Amino acid sequence: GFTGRKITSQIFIGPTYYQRLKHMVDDKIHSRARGPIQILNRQPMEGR
DNA sequence: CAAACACACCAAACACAAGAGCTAATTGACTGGCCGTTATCGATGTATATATCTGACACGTGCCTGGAGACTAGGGAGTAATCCCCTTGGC
Repeated sequence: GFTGRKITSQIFIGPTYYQRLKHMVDDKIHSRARGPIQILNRQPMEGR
């Protein structure tokens, strides 16, 4: 794609049926900096 | 015979079962006794609405008193003539 030179090996390309799972990235990314604390033991909370 | 320890067996518990990471949803106490507030039922009225009886005013009927009508009886009031007493009038 970049230079326009043929690829020495012959790639294997064709139609094929692909799915998409629900595991998006934005639903898993998480971070913390001195968030809310628990009431029993004064430690950070659990769960995104 | 009684006491020491050892062994095999039976009976009784302890603690562990990798690192974690994300998401969802089921549970949101309940009869009863009792006090405290408040809603309701009840009496004890006084105020207002209506019914009965009494009093004053009004229209109407009435009993009673006095007044009025037609008719009568018979005599009181009243013309027409007369006398002559007496008054007005006179010198």
